[PDB]
Amino acid sequence: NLWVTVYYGVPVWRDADTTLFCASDAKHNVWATHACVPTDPNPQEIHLDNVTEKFNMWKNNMVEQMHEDIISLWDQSLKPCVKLTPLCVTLHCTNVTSVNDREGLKNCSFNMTTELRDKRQKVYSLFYRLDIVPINENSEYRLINCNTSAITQACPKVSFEPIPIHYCTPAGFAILKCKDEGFNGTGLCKNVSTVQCTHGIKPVVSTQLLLNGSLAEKNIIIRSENITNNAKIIIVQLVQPVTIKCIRPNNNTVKSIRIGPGQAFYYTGDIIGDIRQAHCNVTRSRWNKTLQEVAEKLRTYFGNKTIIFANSSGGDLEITTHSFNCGGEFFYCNTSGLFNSTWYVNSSNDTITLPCRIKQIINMWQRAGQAMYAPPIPGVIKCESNITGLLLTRDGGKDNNVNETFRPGGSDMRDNWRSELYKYKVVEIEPLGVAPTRCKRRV
Amino acid sequence: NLWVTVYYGVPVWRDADTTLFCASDAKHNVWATHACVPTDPNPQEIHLDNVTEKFNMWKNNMVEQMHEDIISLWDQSLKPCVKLTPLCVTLHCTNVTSVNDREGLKNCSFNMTTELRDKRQKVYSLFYRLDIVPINENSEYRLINCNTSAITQACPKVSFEPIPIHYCTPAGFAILKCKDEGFNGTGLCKNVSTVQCTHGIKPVVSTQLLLNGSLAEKNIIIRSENITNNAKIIIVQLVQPVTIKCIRPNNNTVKSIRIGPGQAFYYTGDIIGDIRQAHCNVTRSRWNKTLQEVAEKLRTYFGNKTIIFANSSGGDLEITTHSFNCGGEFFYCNTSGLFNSTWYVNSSNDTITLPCRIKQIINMWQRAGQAMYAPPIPGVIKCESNITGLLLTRDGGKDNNVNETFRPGGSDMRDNWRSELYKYKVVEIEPLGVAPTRCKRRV
Amino acid sequence: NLWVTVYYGVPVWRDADTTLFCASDAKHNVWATHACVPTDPNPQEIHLDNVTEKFNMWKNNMVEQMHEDIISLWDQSLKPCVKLTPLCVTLHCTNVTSVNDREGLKNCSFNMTTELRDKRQKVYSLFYRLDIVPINENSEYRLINCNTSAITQACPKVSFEPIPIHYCTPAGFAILKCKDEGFNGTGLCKNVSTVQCTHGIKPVVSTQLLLNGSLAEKNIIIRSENITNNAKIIIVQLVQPVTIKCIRPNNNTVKSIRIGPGQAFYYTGDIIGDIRQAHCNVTRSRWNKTLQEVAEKLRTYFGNKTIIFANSSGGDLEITTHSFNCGGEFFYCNTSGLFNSTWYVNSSNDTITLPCRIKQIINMWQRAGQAMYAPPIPGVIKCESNITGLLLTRDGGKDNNVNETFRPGGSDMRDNWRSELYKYKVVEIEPLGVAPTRCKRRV
Amino acid sequence: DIQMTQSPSSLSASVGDKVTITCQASQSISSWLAWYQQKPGKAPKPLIYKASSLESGVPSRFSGSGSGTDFTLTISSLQPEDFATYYCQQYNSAPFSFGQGTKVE
Amino acid sequence: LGFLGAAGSTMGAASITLTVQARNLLTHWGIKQLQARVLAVEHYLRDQQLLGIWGCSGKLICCTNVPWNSSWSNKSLDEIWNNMTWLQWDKEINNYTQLIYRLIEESQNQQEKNEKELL
Amino acid sequence: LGFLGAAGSTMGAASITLTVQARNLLTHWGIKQLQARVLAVEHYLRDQQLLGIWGCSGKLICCTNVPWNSSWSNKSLDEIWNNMTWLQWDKEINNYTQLIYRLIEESQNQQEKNEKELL
Amino acid sequence: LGFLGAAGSTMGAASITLTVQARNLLTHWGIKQLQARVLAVEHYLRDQQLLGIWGCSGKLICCTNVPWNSSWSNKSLDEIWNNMTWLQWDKEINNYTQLIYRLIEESQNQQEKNEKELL
Amino acid sequence: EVQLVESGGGLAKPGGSLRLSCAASGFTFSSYWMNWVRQTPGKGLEWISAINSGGGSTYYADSVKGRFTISRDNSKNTLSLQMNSLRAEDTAVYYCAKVDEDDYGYYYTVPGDLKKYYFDYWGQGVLVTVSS
Ligand SMILES: *[C@@H]1O[C@H](CO)[C@@H](O[C@@H]2O[C@H](CO)[C@@H](O[C@@H]3O[C@H](CO[C@H]4O[C@H](CO)[C@@H](O)[C@H](O)[C@@H]4O)[C@@H](O)[C@H](O)[C@@H]3O)[C@H](O)[C@H]2NC(C)=O)[C@H](O)[C@H]1NC(C)=O
Ligand SMILES: *[C@@H]1O[C@H](CO)[C@@H](O[C@@H]2O[C@H](CO)[C@@H](O[C@@H]3O[C@H](CO)[C@@H](O)[C@H](O)[C@@H]3O)[C@H](O)[C@H]2NC(C)=O)[C@H](O)[C@H]1NC(C)=O
Ligand SMILES: *[C@@H]1O[C@H](CO)[C@@H](O[C@@H]2O[C@H](CO)[C@@H](O)[C@H](O)[C@H]2NC(C)=O)[C@H](O)[C@H]1NC(C)=O
Repeated sequence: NLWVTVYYGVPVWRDADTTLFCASDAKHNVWATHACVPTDPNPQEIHLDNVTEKFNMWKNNMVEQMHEDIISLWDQSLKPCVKLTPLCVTLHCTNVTSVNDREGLKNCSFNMTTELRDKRQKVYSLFYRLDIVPINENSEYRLINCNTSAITQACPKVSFEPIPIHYCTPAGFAILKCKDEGFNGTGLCKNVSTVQCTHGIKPVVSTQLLLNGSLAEKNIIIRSENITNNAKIIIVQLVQPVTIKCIRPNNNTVKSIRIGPGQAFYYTGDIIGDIRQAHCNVTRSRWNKTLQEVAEKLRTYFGNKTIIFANSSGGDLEITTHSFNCGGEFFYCNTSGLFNSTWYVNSSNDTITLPCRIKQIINMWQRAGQAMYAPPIPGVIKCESNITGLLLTRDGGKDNNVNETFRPGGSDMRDNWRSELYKYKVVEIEPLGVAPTRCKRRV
Repeated sequence: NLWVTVYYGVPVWRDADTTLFCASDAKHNVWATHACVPTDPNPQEIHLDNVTEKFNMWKNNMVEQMHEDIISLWDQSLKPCVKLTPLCVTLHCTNVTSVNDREGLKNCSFNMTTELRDKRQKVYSLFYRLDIVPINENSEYRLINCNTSAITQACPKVSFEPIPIHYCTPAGFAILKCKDEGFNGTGLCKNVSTVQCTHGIKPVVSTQLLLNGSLAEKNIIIRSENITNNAKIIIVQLVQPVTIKCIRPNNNTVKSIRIGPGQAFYYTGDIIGDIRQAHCNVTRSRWNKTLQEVAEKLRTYFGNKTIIFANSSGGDLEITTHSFNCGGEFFYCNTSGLFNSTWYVNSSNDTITLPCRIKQIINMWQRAGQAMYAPPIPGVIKCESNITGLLLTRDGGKDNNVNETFRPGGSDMRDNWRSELYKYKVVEIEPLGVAPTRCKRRV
Repeated sequence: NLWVTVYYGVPVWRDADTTLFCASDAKHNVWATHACVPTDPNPQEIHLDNVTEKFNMWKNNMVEQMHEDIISLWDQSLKPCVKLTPLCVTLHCTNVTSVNDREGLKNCSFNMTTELRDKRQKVYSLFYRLDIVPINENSEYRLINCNTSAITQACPKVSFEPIPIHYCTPAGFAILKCKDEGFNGTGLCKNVSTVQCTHGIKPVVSTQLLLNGSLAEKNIIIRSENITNNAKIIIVQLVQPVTIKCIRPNNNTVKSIRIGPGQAFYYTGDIIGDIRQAHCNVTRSRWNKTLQEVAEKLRTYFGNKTIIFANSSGGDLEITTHSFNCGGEFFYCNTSGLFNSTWYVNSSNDTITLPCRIKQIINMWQRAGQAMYAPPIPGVIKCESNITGLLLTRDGGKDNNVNETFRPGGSDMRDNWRSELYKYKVVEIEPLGVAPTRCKRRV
Repeated sequence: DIQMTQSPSSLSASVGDKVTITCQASQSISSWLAWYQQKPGKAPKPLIYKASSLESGVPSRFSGSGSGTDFTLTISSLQPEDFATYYCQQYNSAPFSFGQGTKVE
Repeated sequence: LGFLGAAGSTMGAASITLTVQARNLLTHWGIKQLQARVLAVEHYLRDQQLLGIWGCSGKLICCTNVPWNSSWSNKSLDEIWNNMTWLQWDKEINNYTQLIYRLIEESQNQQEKNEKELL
Repeated sequence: LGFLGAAGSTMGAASITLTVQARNLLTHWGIKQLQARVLAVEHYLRDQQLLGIWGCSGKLICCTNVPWNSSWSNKSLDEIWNNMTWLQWDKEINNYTQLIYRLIEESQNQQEKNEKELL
Repeated sequence: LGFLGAAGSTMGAASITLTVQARNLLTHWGIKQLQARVLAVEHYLRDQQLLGIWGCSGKLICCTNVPWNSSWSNKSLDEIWNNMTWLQWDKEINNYTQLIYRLIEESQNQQEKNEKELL
Repeated sequence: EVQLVESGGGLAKPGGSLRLSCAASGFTFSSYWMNWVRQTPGKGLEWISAINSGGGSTYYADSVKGRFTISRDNSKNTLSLQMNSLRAEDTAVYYCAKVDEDDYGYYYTVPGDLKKYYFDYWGQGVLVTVSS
């Protein structure tokens, strides 16, 4: 006969949702590295065999917790320092000296309250045009975000460098890491390894182009929940990085004034040399070859179709322009110099110049109730990064035709981190199991 | 001889106090129902047989926890809302232009700070006379509670809907439900049942009258910790609810002014048509019969004297008048129209009019540390409720063998919540037990 | 052969670090001790025998945790109080009219706000010269610390009484208490006793000396992590207390002005009587004998040499003078009248008076900014305390001389509590233990 | 602007005789009015603090009353001195105008 | 039949439904929920430690070598298991339950030591 | 071998390393870590308490008196213990498993009562 | 004797009071107290799981099928149980404590598997 | 008592200018308002100017608006009045006066407004007259 028996510590899991916690190396960073628990010096990654796991990065909940944690950390990093509410004053601006772009910077003057509440001081500062809008459409001017939220100056001590962090799970749970060669967004992973914590993920905030992201192994892969649907973001991961460097030619000089008891305020005092706009360079041959490979990979999915690209759809800068974080300055600028070409089945010191603008007041998290005032960086600022991914978006072409139009755009920030957490899935351990055995309990 | 033995999972309990957690059905509510855990479809209420234990509704830590939780949620809801501290400005109030009750409303004009810090505007508004006090009787008026606390405007998106909430106990604790009929109050119960979570408790707030409460089983239940003592509040539960309805005929208009850099301020605009004070309607027949029945029930415990009833003694408007929460306005209606009838040992379109006055600057929890500025609700608001209980207090110290006096009016909102928690008691379950048995342990 | 066996509940321990908690006796105090768990009238104290434990107060984590706990308590205590940021205005100060420290006090007048933001008011108040600094460098002045951080007035309802607090350890850990006679800071303890919670540790706040502290049992105790190093603080404990009495002859009259909505600001209205300097008294015979005993005991560590005391090292007023908390008022007494004598190997009241100064604006933790405005205490205030410890600091040059100079300094806030937590240490008990024996389990 | 009117312009008196001086206001001034006395060749001095209040340093014999627009300075004239010109000035007003001036001897 | 359903039933019948009873033992609202959960865990561990320290771990019904003292109770055994209820029985044991627990602890320790010394 | 290293191995072979799986079961980041730790303790106790009342506390392998039925699974023990995996085993009996626990609890309680009556 | 009152006692004498220590294992101040409470619970389970996976659940004294290695300690049994305290032994076994635990769990699992196959 | 004197008066030509000075002592001159009045023969006293404690927000009567200027020196404890374009009917005995209540308390825009004052101390006025 057969009898019911139980087994403890059985090796079986089940998909579930749990709260994850950070893991960073050992106060001066916006991601709160010191406040987070120290990183495990040796994460034991146990390899598995004879097992296949069904992965789906378009439905995992860990990415949502990552987004919430990033937002909470950003808010926690902005509130403990200087606020900038008395800045909403009628600014009187005029044209700059125009030392060889004319509308790219304005010379403004306004009243401000010094440390003495009964004393008023007058200051002169330079603000970008994108940071100021007319107050009555005629002279006088007002900041861009003054009728929607309170301006809060960023903490000068902290840094916005995307330091990598590790995501761990509490006891009783595990994170399955897919290691299949060329694994797409969804499918059965035949090479799965169990790890307690995820690898070092850098919380980048770039849009329409992934910077310092993960790299492919052998070929360019495409991730999409529904490739047929044109309303889903088409994430593309490159195999070879494309070097990109940006530089602003303004030798900006910082000046500081104090308002109220403390609350040190920083602004742009003067510009040494000829004023100029920011720009970014990318290799011509490298980007052209990478774009050709991406077009070929897209053609493989569609089938004998000539892939063409456009210069996005059009709208607000934050949505239709590339965003940067490196150097403490948020570069919001054009991308038409890259997604402007055509392809077909048949097919040095040369770079592409992409003009760029500078913006200080930003609402990066698309929140109308919060804002941040980025202080100017003294002197000349340089930056360089590696392009590893792109955020394409197929247009709503109804007719089949011969060519398909693809436009860069993410429409949200959630898909940015989905390209890095594609190889992770949190599960819960079930050490209790039941199996029949010939043994029987005795008195 | 006998030896001691131990048992596990024993059915015994002890009276103790523990932290409770709320659970609701499937933010927009002031009670923050989104933070409570989802309640089960139905609790496994186990009816107990041959179980009798002492009950005391007047001595239970559950009501204290409920009161503290309600205050905590209220303060939590007002913390991220817009602050209205610059509104303390001198007002120049004049008589209203509309004809026909003109003394209860004033047309005031005052300066206000616009979005820009270096700019001011002029605004015209209508403010009630209750929340307006004179400055020097010159005329210059000032809002009430301006020299005692900083007023805070309530968030227009949130609502004060009295959605029911269920109070639950953690693992190891159970709630004894005294579903016995005729349960007057403290004493010994019977037909007790055990449930994990209590039923839907209405968090509605009212004074000297219970609305949307629990009805009695068959006979009117009167509760008092000491009915003979004149310093104790007496609660009465009716069997047949008395329908009550109040309206606000003033067709108020709502306008918005940018009070600060992003935040908005809502005030009352010009009223379309003639103005009329708010009032409530109660059926004379139902109220008369209910009053006769409660008079007989009250006369049963006391001597065969003459019950008289009377209006409120006086004092503050809050302790004298009755409150409401019809949508977004907090009414304060008179009470001389109900408790104005005597009864001996034996005993108009059937409607009693009840004058009411609207007030914006209010103190919901008799706390002078802060204040509420209820925004005006556009249009005409109507409400309907069921009268389920009445709070009565007896005055005097003489014998008065001819008649007895009783007056309505409670002391705090804590007593208000005792009407719903009269059949619940929290106990601690201990599964350990010792009993002697002829058992010899083996070697 | 021998076999291994596991033992549970074995009596061993290891050094570790945990989070303690308050256990004061049965909230409005500045330390909020009423919110913490109640004390135990019969503490769990078990004596030990034949046990030796290595103690080191200079390396324990209890003082570092207590410092952070006190800082957090102070910050959370001053958080709900009124902010004094609009008071940073220009003050037109004159003399005190010389009613007869006729120069220390200053009569200042300035502009101020009120309940209505439209109206303003002009009020006069008396302030100390130490809290006033010139702005024009020569009539008009400005407050000190106001140019660095905001000012926060302490709530007059709270009390700064140093009530004792008991530090307990959670379950699974124990506190080792040393009872050896004449036990210094380091060294192994022979008379060790285990206790669940610490004794009546009073979190007194003082510098350059110790007040209301513990005392030795048989002889003077000298503690230092490195007596040969002059940079280390030399904490000495007295065997008998030295009484000290202080008085503030200025009969203050507290007034009040309502600034902003609801909140108010307290200041000094007028001084009843003649202006007099606050001072302290101490017996010359008792202090002289105490100094002789301390010099005799300290002579052992430096051979048969002479001991000379100096009057601090000079510099800031907060690090070269005393600091009391008598009744909420802070006194800065001149210690030069005590540490002024010399001693050799060979060898009526007449009380010694110590002139003291008072500061309303203070930063006890010496942190950059975040100063607290102490409200004035109405009427005359007296104070009495016992001197139990001295914070000496070794000073020397070539060191090959026959005399040594000791200056009372230290300036470390952690040294205050380190003089009381020298008898405790936290350990982690490990109930799991293994040991060999001769036995085998059944199969 | 506002202007005061005082009457009688002049009247003879003696030691112990009972006389009276009053002034009227064209506009409402409630009770913001003070009286002054001025001897020939000497600067004027305050006499009445407020409508129903007496100025410090002035003997208790002097008194006054009035409210709204009519004010009367009660002078029993028992004292032999102070037989000078009395003025009725209305404060709480833009021009702080004075009275015409009444002399008694 | 139900959780805690045999509380007021007979003494003997209440000793069979112990298995179901042993199973059910395990911003502002979030912190209160966490506090209640931690308190529930502590409450379960408090009794589990005492049950496992007496040598009767994982046993619903267990007996030790400690003899029953007549000073604690003088009623007959038949009425205990046939005409008695746990509710009115726990009341009198509250005065000497700690002493009984201590005796069981000492008996368990000495018994286990003797058992180990046997080999 | 390692933690959870025999998940894909044969059920019979995976039963040889169950101790490695059972032993490894145990300002925003501060509260997050606190909640994660209490959740982990809760998850461990959820299975430890459930296994304790079955009479198999502290035993990795335990045999019960409840007889197996072909309705739940007609698979033979040969393929189950020779090439079948635990993951697929749990994937095949996802439902109607909770009743097995009830049968085990009732049988264990009845066995304990019978043992008490026998002694 | 009290809690932890036999630390300096003889090895053999300290084994008698093993129940006095095991029984005692269980705004800013509120969160600190909660953290300390959860830490204490985690500390208790840290050793409870180890004592339970070895088949010695609910037993103060347990025997394992693991022979003693002379490399760990060359001292005689008499010298261990009659000439030193527990504190003067943990400092010598702390080096190979983890290895001993691994051997105990592996031996216990193998013994349980063999016992199940035998029945 | 409070000492208050004034000087600087003398003969002048119509349409010219003249400056007057008032001295104060025995009290906090930087905490009380100052006023200037005239006494013409026959006609009663007429108020012509006022000044706050700070010095700004000067007040003048319609009969001398734009012609006279008032100023004070807090450091020197003196008050002055400037006469410009004086005419024949401007002759009178100009008296220097001081208010009774100080400027301490509630105010709207200047520490001395919102309060109703009255002249308390009157100095020995100087005579100013013009002729052909
Ligand atoms: C409260 O607020 C009041 C209203 O704002 C303040 O009154 C202001 O006081 C300041 C400081 O004195 C004045 O501003 C500066 O004053 C002097 C000029 O004064 C010199 O000249 C005048 C006569 O012309 C004389 O009285 C003085 O002694 C000096 O010789 C210079 O430093 C600057 O140019 C500047 O004007 C304001 O004029 C005055 N405001 C008004 C409306 O009168 C007051 O000081 C504040 N504090 C207190 C305690 O009351
Ligand atoms: C508190 O008392 C203890 C002893 O109960 C003192 O510890 C002793 O510290 C001295 C140095 O201050 C040590 O002497 C040194 O030891 C070694 C070996 O000789 C070497 O480094 C030096 O040559 C020197 O002799 C001494 O060994 C040490 N004793 C013990 C038992 O640890 C401690 O200094 C006293 N503290 C105070 C402030 O008095
Ligand atoms: C993916 O998105 C498409 C829309 O682009 C979904 O709708 C189908 O679209 C195809 C396009 O060839 C049509 O032939 C089908 O009739 C559409 N289905 C329906 C129900 O309208 C499609 O369902 C999505 N999913 C998949 C798996 O393709």
